[PDB]
Amino acid sequence: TPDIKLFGKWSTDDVQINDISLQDYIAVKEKYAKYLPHSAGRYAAKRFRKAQCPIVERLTNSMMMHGRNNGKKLMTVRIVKHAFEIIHLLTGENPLQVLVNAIINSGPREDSTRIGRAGTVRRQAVDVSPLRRVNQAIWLLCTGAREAAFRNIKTIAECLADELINAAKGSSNSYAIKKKDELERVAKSNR
Amino acid sequence: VEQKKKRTFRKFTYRGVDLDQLLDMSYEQLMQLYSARQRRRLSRGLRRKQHSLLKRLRKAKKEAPPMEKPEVVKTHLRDMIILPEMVGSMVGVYNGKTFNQVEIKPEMIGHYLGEFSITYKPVKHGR
Amino acid sequence: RDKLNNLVLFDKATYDKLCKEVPNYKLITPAVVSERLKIRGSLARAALQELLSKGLIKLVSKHRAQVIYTRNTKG
Amino acid sequence: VTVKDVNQQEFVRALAAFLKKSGKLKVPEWVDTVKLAKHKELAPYDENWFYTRAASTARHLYLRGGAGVGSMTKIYGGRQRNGVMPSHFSRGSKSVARRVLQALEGLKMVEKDQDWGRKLTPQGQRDLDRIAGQVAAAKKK
Amino acid sequence: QQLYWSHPRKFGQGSRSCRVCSNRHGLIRKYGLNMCRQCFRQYAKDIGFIKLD
Amino acid sequence: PEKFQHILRVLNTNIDGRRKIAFAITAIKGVGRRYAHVVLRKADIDLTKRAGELTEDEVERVITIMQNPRQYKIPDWFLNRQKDVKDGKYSQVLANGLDNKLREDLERLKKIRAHRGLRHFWGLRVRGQHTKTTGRR
RNA sequence: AGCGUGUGCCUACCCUACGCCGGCAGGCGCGGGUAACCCGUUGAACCCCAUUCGUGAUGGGGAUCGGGGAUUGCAAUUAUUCCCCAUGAACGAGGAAUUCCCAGUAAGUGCGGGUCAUAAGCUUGCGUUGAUUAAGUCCCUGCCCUUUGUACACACCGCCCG
Repeated sequence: TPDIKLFGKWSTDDVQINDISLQDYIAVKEKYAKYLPHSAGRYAAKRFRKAQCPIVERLTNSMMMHGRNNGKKLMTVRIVKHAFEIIHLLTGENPLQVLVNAIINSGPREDSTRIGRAGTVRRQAVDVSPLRRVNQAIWLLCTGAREAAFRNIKTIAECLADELINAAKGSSNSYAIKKKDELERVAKSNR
Repeated sequence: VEQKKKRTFRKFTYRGVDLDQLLDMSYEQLMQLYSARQRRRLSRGLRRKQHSLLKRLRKAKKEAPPMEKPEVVKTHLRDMIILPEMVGSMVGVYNGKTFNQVEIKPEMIGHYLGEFSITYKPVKHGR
Repeated sequence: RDKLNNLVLFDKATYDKLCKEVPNYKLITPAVVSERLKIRGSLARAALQELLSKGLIKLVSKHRAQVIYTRNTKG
Repeated sequence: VTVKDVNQQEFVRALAAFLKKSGKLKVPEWVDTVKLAKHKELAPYDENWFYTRAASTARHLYLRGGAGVGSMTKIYGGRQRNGVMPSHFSRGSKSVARRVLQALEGLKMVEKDQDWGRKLTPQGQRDLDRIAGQVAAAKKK
Repeated sequence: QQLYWSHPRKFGQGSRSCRVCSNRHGLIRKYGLNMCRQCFRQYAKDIGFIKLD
Repeated sequence: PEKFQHILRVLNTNIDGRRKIAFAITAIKGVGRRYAHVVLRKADIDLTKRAGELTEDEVERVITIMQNPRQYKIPDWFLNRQKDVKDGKYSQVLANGLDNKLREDLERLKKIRAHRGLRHFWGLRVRGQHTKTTGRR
């Protein structure tokens, strides 16, 4: 704790958002290292503020989904802490770096909007903001991990690690990666 | 109902206890055994009060010929508990508009009069 | 689908499979043992605690809910 | 260690075992049959559990001025699944806790306290503190 | 004299009313006021129940 | 470790062996979970296992306890048939025998022509429930 | 942990800690309290956790029914209710549709008050755990804003032809 403010026990320093633009709604800690993926957190009042929120916590929040799981942050924090450990065993590294990478890789660059189009409503290829890219990615990965975990013996921490790792280097094994490519493919036509 | 076989031959023991034995105690010693809901009702009923009814039962038990059934005894006391003192009698059991007539077999024991006079009518969907 | 039926008692040969395989895997939890063999899940468990013997496998967290084991301690 | 020094799970775990070795506690012949709470789904997997509760209670009393069975029933009492209805508290048995309280007395761990409620005795206070130390001593880890 | 004429009135809806209006329905029994809600609405100012929030 | 059985029979029901004993037993009519759990505890078994495992010995031992529960520190309140009536029993009916007694009881109050009996006979309801909107299909 | 609650009452009656018996449900003996004093440092519940289970409508689910224990009441049968066992359903994610919602907010989660003799799946608050997500706009919907048209004015749910 006093030397450097590590994560559960992981270093914030030396993790670099390998992707210009995204830089910065992915919030590691260009100084902000903490200890735990839990905070009082008031993000809601402002439109932007959410970006400030540590990406780790942001990921943890998205974890607690589905009516029953709402509000179970302690459970998510527990899952997140485990996932980072599994990821680390799987590739060394900073699992936090692994997390960041998956996020960078998953945000749909291009997308589609349902432009009115007269009749046979066609869809217009539009580029996607970086806030959306981050927001969307974290969903994709969480929905990916949650969906996989449900009928299988494997635990969310594990499924999360699997989704995160495959995405970190976009294996396309991942549900999320396949989804992102699908959303983008759609963006390109339409145009 | 007195002698070798004659009439007798329907048996029935209540709670390990035999109807020979049943018919001979006190309602006291019967409710003592097992029934629990009926027993509490009679205790709390108590003071007790279907007094006249019970005398109306024995009365018509007497005046009945010597072979069979006889005339019956009416009542509105649906909440009454059947006890061995009653068995063999005939009870007009009101349901709201009708008095259904029912002989009380020894099996009924511990049951409530109301369970043998249906109020409602089955019903109907098609017809 | 996914119908899973599990061998719920030791079969010798399946005892051999266990110690001669599991050193193969980097990740082993209940599920792994279950899928890669056809172990009960109940008899997965007992195999985990046993394996941690003096280990084939090594603990990194056995959160109440989850064991998470690594490969044995090789080169 | 004060008992307060040792973590609750290890403390209870160690003491409960110590009681088991001592061999003299005493035990409503039942304990095989009993659930421990109407709320309860199944009885206790560790049929051996009578000891664990005793330890738990002894520790529970030592902490506080005086406690009685009703409190314990509730403490043990979990949520009961109404089924159709929403779940609600249901303070857990009173025979087990009582017997636990009576039995503990036999050892003198606890004694009737003034103004109702059982309190720890100095004999018990001494006994718990002693095991507490043993647990602290075992190891780091 | 007419032993005839009553059955228990001790408890239930039938054992109470409105000190104001007889009504055995929607009765405020809290704090011993024992007013039916419709009446209590009309008398809450004179009783000392005032609107604040 | 070891093996054997899959598929064992106790008193007239087929009991999957793969399954855990407590749960495995609960196929038998009249053995619910609270039952079978307490029976086994009485019957001395390593709780930790699969019905398919265990011995012919232990099995008779389960059955013997199962049909004389009272005689083994199982309280009567734990029991399906207290207070018989016809014999003033206590009892815990088991196996094929539960279907049997169910039939009896229904017959009893159908003979007597009690409204419940009648309800069972038409195939309606006997506890006080409204019959206007539900149990329609 | 928190909002709240109580007897000594417009006419019959309170909240209840603590000892004992009972597996439970509950039974029984006490003793305080017009209460910031006592019940109640409301030692709640989610939750957290060391185990078991292992992805089987299974241990998910708790329907229906049978027997039985007890509580309220003079009276519960047409279950007031509660428990104990047993019987152990559909349901393995919901079409057309559609409600509501921006921060302690949605959602999980227990508690207390009203009803009340007894009886909560209700309503009505309260704390606890606590996100995702717009941060805007008038598209649909709804209502008021101009301008405009109107054979309408019981006002479009209006006034029409053979």
